[PDB]
Order: sequence, then structure tokens, then C-alpha cells
Amino acid sequence: DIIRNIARHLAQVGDSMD
Amino acid sequence: AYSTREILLALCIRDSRVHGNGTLHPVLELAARETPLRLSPEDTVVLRYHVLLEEIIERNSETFTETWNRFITHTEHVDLDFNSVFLEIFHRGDPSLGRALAWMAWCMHACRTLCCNQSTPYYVVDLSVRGMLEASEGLDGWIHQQGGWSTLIEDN
Repeated sequence: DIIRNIARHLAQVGDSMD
Repeated sequence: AYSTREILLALCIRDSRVHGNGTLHPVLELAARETPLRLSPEDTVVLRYHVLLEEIIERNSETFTETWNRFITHTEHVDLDFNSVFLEIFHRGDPSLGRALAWMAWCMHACRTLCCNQSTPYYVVDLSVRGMLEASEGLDGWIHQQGGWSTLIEDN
């Protein structure tokens, strides 16, 4: 699940900036 | 307008010039010839984004360090996985300013970590720059809907 998880972290950082 | 490929590449070059010994990885310089980069890495728009992306990197340094290290150490095709990760964020999710900035910052951090380490094989730098640059073309349609890279950061 490495790619899925990495993408989730980046989604979260992206979202924490909105 | 400026494509995402141009701006990200300009950013990696810009970032290269303000880090390490300032020298430029051959893979990057060749990328600037082949794209071809028309946007100057000293362009004001690049100066702004570079400061912003570095701030995002700092604020999220532990996250960026662990995710990148995990990514590059378990990948068997780093170019393909750049495209895979992008896909999760932007096709199986909606694009936003937040998400775009995080993606760009993460790519810039990727390129810095690879190129600041002289023991990094060229083919890895080669595939990584290839991967991040093609995956990033996917933002073009969205940021164009938003008015372009220049408009996103400057007005507001």
C-alpha cells in the first residue's frame, strides 16, 4: 500500500493548506 | 502561458542554484534543452514559487523525508510510480490549490534529495525527472481553469 499511502499523506498536506 | 513541466523544471534548476555547490545535474541540464525550457529559473514567478514550495517542504519536512525515502527505496520503476502517485491525488481525487502546491513541493524535494547526493546513479535521476515531469502535465488543464500558474500565487 506504499503508493496509496504516500499519495494519502500528500493529499492530507494539500488539504491542510486549504 | 507556462506549462507545469516548464515551471517545475525551472523550479528544480532554480533550487539547484541556491543549494549545494550550485552546480547543475547533467540530467536536468539536458532536460532544459529537450523540453525546451523557455522560462528562466530567475523569472519572478519562479522566485515566488521557489520560496513558497521551500516553506511547504520545511513545514512538512518529516513527512516529505519519510514518504520520499520509502518511495525511492521500494520502487522498481520510479518514473511509473511518479505517475501512479499523481493519479491517486488528482484523478481519483479532485485537484485543488493545496493539493497542487503539495505535489510540486514534493517533486522539488525529490529532485533536491536525488541530486544533492553524488552517489545517486544517473539513471535514477534520469527516470525520476522524467517521471515527475510527465505526471505533472496532468495539472495543466486544472490550473488553466484557474487562470495559470502566474495568477494562482500573485493576486491573492
